[PDB]
Amino acid sequence: HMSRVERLPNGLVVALEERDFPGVAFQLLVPAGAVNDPEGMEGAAALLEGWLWKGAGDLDARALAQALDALGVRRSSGAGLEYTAFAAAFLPEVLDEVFRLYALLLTRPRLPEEGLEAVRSVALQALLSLEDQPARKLLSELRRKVFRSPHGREPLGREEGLKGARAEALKADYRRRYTPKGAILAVAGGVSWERLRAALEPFLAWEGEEALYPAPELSEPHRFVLRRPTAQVQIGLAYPDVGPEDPGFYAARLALEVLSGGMSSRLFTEVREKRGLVYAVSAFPAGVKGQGLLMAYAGTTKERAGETLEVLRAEVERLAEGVTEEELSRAKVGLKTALVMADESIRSRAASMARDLYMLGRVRSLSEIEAAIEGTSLEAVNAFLRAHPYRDPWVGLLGEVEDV
Amino acid sequence: HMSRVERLPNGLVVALEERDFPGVAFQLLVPAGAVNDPEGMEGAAALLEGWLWKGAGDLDARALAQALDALGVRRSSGAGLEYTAFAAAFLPEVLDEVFRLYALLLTRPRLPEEGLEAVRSVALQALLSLEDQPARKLLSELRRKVFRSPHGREPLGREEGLKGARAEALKADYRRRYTPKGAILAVAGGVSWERLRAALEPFLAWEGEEALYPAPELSEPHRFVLRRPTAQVQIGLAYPDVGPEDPGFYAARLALEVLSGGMSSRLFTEVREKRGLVYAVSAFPAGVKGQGLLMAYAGTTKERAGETLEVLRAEVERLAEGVTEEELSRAKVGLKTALVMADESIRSRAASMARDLYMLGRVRSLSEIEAAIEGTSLEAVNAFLRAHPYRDPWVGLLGEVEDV
Repeated sequence: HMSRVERLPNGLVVALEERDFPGVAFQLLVPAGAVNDPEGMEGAAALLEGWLWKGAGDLDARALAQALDALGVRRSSGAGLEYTAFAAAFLPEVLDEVFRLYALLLTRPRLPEEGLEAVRSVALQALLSLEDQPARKLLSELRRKVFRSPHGREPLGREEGLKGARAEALKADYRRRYTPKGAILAVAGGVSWERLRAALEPFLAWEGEEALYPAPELSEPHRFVLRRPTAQVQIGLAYPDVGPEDPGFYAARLALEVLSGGMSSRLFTEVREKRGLVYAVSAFPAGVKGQGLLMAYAGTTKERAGETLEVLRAEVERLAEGVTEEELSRAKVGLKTALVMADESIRSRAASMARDLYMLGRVRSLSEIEAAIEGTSLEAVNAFLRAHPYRDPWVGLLGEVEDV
Repeated sequence: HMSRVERLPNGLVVALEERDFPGVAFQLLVPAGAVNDPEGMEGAAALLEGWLWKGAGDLDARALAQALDALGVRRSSGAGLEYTAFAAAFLPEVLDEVFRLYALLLTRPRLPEEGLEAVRSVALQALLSLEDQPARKLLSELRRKVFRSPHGREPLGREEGLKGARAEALKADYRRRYTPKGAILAVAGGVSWERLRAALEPFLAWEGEEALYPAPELSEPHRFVLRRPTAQVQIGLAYPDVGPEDPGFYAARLALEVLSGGMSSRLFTEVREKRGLVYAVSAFPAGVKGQGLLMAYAGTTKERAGETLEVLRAEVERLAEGVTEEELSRAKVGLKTALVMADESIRSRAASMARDLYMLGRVRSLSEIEAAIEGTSLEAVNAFLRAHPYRDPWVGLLGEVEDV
């Protein structure tokens, strides 16, 4: 499997990975997200994404949904921190018409003022549900404390931002941020490059200015508490980490697999198997372009929260002492299996291609990644871990926890 | 793609779907679940599944996790309502050794009394987290109200059952319910039938009695309230429905796709797009072998809960009046696309094969399903919907809601 990438004259980056499969999937990233919402309009990208689906060209909201449903398009979309993602999957016979409708949605949305109040009401319910999801609530507050910059914002918005956003300001925001310069379209499946290029002709009309991204700025590490009457205390840790834009990435990814990648990993072994402190514990990347971040999470009772946090923090920070030959061997075979399984689906491959393009400006081949991981030595991992220890986390707790 | 199915001499049903893919996945269902937990030991199947992973043969808990991690096995397992499922994915070179270790886990678990207290503590945290998940909490209480029989039980157990379960009673329960008679192993991927059969030799030793399943028994429909200080009211509806074991299944599945299967569906259109009442709304099957059930869910504010419940209930019960030619056309293309995409992954195909075997005793081919759906007429769907209207739901609310 090989990938082909091109920048169209308007700046849209399009990538294709052809496969012998009667199906096509894409992932379209538009560079409008919470990170570049207008000041005082936290939630604009969430409102824009919902407002797009209220009609395009001659189709109103219901006719647009029917038109894509009549093509068999299985789809989802949503505004994120750094971009708004649109995912679609369909059979190859409807290729031309699917792409014509998505170009219409992006470049000629109706944006009806009547439909806006339904968009706003839906967005406010989505934001409200975060309050009933203590794990997600804690980690969202955690990233907000970590960043002084807009990279701390919640992708669902803020209540006052969603409530005060006015129609004409939102339209002006749409005309500014829904730009092809910085947008990425990644496609996988049973379509040739020539047939895909002909289908993208309606996208050539899309025009815009380069998308703005503020620089990341960390706060100073500190501990914070959200006092809530939950059944379990939510514990969250955040550490600066390397992300994909680092020559040490494969070493850090192998060390992360040792820390948290399976049943024999450090966190599962110490927090759950031996001590029985939690059902849920994990460590996972949670950063942005320009600032990687390692987040750790555990849920437990308030009686065990102190010991859980101590063990969790000890395991992350002990990683600097290195991993063993056997630990590393297991990490390489596990990641290989995960990579092969995540390559199987065209939907997940389109998503991976798009993130690679966003973060690196190129698509990494599966063969390149597997060989780089297999051929990362123990000494390389140990040396990286000594030079880059995890220290000085932000600490967040949500639950029946004391504070001053 | 063709499937081969055989019952081994001990009663284990094994199915294989060979594919041109350097990967293998399976789904193993063991017929121990909450539905046949011993009286007073609600949670036994949850304890057994966790206790299995505390060692098998000469391997203790940590050595067992390392042994499977050294093979690159990506895996998950959990006790459900009707069975305990074990899922694994790995590359074909480790086939023989993976299956030898899973046969060891099932037939010669160590079940150490020392490890049991960690199993119980973990299971109690899992059950406790349900209290912080209002949507899941509501739907779990809903199914409990629907069934008088054990099909109402919560798969995570009950607090008193988990707390009082004793080691020797649990071992006796393991020897009774972990039986090959009723167990199902479904495999997909790059392994031949001959190589799979040789790998399953360690499973031939497994022996047991036929698994017991009580008959389903419904309660009488009624409304119940769980008063909780949540941000959103959780609304749940439950209706008797046909399940897979019905000649009307394809008609009902097409009607369900019209009701709730996408953006142009009845529920999304009326509850969300037009009225903006919710972010989340859905209808989905939720029944057991011998008793299908249709569940509907919506989350909203207490101010809108009355109108949301009215619209939700009206749309489900209005379905009896039929669907249109266009609605049906869209449903067929959408389901076709979903079926083709759900067939792509060997992991999801192993899971589908196993449920088919559990519910029907045979594996349905993709081609058979697609043709049956494409060739279900409007008149067939209309006639089925008139003969089987959704009426008289159980109604559950969780939130700041009044009750008497």
